[PDB]
Amino acid sequence: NDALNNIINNARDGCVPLNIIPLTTAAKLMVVIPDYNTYKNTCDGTTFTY
Amino acid sequence: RLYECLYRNRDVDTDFVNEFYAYLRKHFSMMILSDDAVVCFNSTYASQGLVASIKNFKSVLYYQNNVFMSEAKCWTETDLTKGPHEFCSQHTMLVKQGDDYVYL
Amino acid sequence: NNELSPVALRQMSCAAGTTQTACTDDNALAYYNTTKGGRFVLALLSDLQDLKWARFPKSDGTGTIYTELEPPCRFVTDTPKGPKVKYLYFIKGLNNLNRGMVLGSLAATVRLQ
Amino acid sequence: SADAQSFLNRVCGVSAARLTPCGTGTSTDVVYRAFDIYNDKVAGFAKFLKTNCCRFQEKDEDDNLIDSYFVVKRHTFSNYQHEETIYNLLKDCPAVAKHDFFKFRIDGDMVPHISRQRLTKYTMADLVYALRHFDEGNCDTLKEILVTYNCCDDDYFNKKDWYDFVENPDILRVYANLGERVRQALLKTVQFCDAMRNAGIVGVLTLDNQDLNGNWYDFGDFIQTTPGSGVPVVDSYYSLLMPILTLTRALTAESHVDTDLTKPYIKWDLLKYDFTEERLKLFDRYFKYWDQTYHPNCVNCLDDRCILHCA
Ligand SMILES: Nc1nc2c(ncn2[C@@H]2O[C@H](COP(=O)(O)OP(=O)(O)NP(=O)(O)O)[C@@H](O)[C@H]2O)c(=O)[nH]1
Ligand SMILES: *P(=O)(O)OC[C@H]1O[C@@](C#N)(c2ccc3c(N)ncnn23)[C@H](O)[C@@H]1O
Ligand SMILES: [Mg+2]
Ligand SMILES: [Zn+2]
Repeated sequence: NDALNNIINNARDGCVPLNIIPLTTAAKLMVVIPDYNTYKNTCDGTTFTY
Repeated sequence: RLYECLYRNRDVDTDFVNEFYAYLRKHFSMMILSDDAVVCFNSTYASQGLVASIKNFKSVLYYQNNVFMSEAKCWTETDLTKGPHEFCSQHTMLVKQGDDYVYL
Repeated sequence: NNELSPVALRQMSCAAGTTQTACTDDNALAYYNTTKGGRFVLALLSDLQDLKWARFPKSDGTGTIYTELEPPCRFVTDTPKGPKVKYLYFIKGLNNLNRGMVLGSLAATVRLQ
Repeated sequence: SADAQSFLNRVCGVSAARLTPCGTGTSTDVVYRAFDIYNDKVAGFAKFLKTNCCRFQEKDEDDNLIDSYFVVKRHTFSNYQHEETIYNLLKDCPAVAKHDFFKFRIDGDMVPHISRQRLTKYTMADLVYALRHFDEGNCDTLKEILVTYNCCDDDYFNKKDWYDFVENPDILRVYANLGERVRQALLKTVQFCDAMRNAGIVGVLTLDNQDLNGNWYDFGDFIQTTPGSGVPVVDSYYSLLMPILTLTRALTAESHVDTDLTKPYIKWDLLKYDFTEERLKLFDRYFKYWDQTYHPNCVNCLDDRCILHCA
């Protein structure tokens, strides 16, 4: 995609950590919730920020 | 010499390593499988604090392993004619086989 | 009690130099301590101002040890000679404990003001 | 009240003076404490018996007893002059406790005393010994230290298994309340080493000569060089204390904006991975006089002993 090239060209020497590629370029998110109390504090509503 | 080989000497001293190794092999004998162990040790030395006891293992594990070792999962045996209380899930028995006595 | 040098050390004669070949003649007062094999000298002191190479042959007689020295340190002491404007040099890489013992015994029984 | 009360009035000097004899009259006070010893007879890091001081505790207002003590030594006459010389050489550092030299008549002789002001009940050696030789049936010193500095309260030691790491992993939160004390102790140690180097003092640093506020005392094994050439020896201090820096999480304040715990966290660049300069800055700030070479990247080490050291 172009998000990938955008973050890669902002790196000074070409290298980036691998842990920040799905964190900044992924299009889809999956959340796994154990109980309702955790549901209220993480993704209540129809839009949330993470 | 052990103090000054830890905190004053900067390189390895081979003679003292040999000496300490001989001391350990004589007063502290070990049989090791992959995290199982049996030790035969000098009782008089251990009551004066010259070789390791069960409390020293507790302290070392506390500050170097981040676990608490309960003394209800350790054992001790003061009679040698019945072997280790446990090793690799086996108990020991001294039986008569033929003309002599063996451990099974 | 936690102390620097309980028991002391010694010194035999020594030579030194500045360049690769200034290793000319007996030019220092190099202290030493005994190791099981090969004896390691600690501190270089004499009326030397800028000297880098402090030298002595191999126990075999084959080689000859090479040493680079630090930047100098000031001191003036007392003797029937009077104020001896000297410079004592520590070999490269001498750790703090060895300098401690050297300075200890020196300033202890060798004068200084 | 002219030999127990005259002594008590001379000990106060010119400071605040609401003291109380933590003992009996002008005889000493014996206690069981941990020391780091090395002479030509004995060596080790063990618990011994102290026998040559008389301690007075300071009162607050409302006559409440606080954690501030006056420890009045007593010894020979050559040690007295030697210690006074070295103290006057070092007296301007903020990391040095305040000393007071005076003479007093005990029965028919004038005995010389040295007073140390506003010390703490325990040293750093006591904390390190308590955590490195832990026994759950005999741990009164650890509990007293934990309660005094407001990590927990005396009811925390009733929910037994309180010390276990796997059951009750909340004990990590209690241990991490001691971290800023340890960081302040480290900073003061570096200050003291700088003062020693400048004045021309030589001596080895041990954990039983620092109290839990960070101040230093006891210059009885120190010698003099020319100024600019002093040598502090710090090889058993740092390495004996090393296991306690990760248990108490001392360096936590370095994740905050100004090394200030009342401020937000530092926001880092997301594509940053090097951090080699930061490691060198940290090493210089906390271990300035550790005299073995440190490689932030272990691909530049000399053998596997070096790899262990730097990792
Ligand atoms: N901080 C502190 N330590 C105390 C107190 N009472 C006893 N101690 C113990 O006594 C020690 C003080 O001993 P001291 O006579 O001052 O000499 P030293 O600490 O052994 N150093 P030196 O090597 O010069 O003799 C401390 O290290 C500590 O173990 C107290 O009120 N505060
Ligand atoms: P040092 O720091 O001056 O004294 C610490 C503490 O240790 C002693 C106790 N008692 C002690 C035990 C054994 C020795 C020896 N062999 N030499 C000197 N000191 N000790 C001291 O009494 C002192 O209180
Ligand atoms: Mg003393
Ligand atoms: Zn290295």
